[PDB]
Amino acid sequence: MAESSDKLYRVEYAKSGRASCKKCSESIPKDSLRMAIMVQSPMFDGKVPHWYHFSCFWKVGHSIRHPDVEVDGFSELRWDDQQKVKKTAEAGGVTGKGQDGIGSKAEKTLGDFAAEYAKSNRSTCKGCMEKIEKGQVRLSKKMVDPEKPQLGMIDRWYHPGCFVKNREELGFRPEYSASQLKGFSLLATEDKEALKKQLPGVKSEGKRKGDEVD
DNA sequence: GCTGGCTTCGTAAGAAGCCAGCTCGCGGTCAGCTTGCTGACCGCG
Ligand SMILES: [Zn+2]
Ligand SMILES: [Zn+2]
Repeated sequence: MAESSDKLYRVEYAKSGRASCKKCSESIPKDSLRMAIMVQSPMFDGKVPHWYHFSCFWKVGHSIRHPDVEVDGFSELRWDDQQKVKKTAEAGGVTGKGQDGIGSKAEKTLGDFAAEYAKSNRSTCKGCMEKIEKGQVRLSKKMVDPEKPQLGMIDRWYHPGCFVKNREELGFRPEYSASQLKGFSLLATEDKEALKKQLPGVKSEGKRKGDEVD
């Protein structure tokens, strides 16, 4: 297949009703909208799809920021299904709400970058290969392994200093700030300040960006 | 790559081709009956 064969996810109307959802185990009815995470098979050239009912796919941990470019078959879905996948992708769970806005939904947290206190002491900073001690603050750049596709986005941990040294190769653009790391809000104020200090991004204050109202 | 369910061909009886589906392993932190060791959730990649 020329092109259109490297995407990590696929969406389409069930070609049959024999596929079983990898999350709830129930069968996926033919013609129903289903999604799958593509995986390379070591037994033969070709990728095996792990299918899930549309809703189950998001309850396992799979995440997509831009469906049009990350999910194969997206452009061939009916318009309403293209909007449903686009909105579901934006919604990152978390019981939120709304009241006054202009565009639709809003994103303010990276899905491939996280910050948290080491849940244990067997992890290892992938920048200096030194072990991270339990309790120590660590950062990570989510990445998928072609050898372990069933895992999906796995965290690649680093010490905050080591992470900043490789910000470019890790894809941490200069416009991103520490407040965008997944898990930032759960850090003590002291820990949050240290991060904002090394990853400032644009600015810490907020004056305006289009209108004039303090 | 293999399985399997079924559509296509056949004078009929049974046979074949083919679209569609298809998967964590390991280590050990922190506990517990078993008397000196064992158990396993859950963190890691
Ligand atoms: Zn399901
Ligand atoms: Zn390090």
